Amino acid sequence: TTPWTNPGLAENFMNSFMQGLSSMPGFTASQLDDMSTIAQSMVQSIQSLAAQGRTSPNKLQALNMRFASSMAEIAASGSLSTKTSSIASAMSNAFLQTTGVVNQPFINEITQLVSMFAQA
Ligand SMILES: [Br-]
Ligand SMILES: [Br-]
Repeated sequence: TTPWTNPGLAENFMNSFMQGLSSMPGFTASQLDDMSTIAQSMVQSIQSLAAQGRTSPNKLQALNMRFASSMAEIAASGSLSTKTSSIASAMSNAFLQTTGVVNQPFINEITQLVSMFAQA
């Protein structure tokens, strides 16, 4: 479904995503640090919603939009496409490490949203 549905998977997935991304092209070392902050913010938002018994698919979706727009600010600052494709690759690898099943629609949606927010 979405790695955000379970607060524990959310954190494991995000950690693997950031671990993977650190070896990929497109981002400077300082941009990777900014991505990490964005990634922590997202995990924390998911976890806080869940802890308070306030989560819902629609709140999780809006957080995903905020997450992509935040990434896009960095991705838009190698090129946008090198960064976007690296995000997709690190996410794919993170799925394999965590769920063992790649959620390609999620990956594609993220790349789509990051590209969309960037061109604004
Ligand atoms: Br890794
Ligand atoms: Br409870």
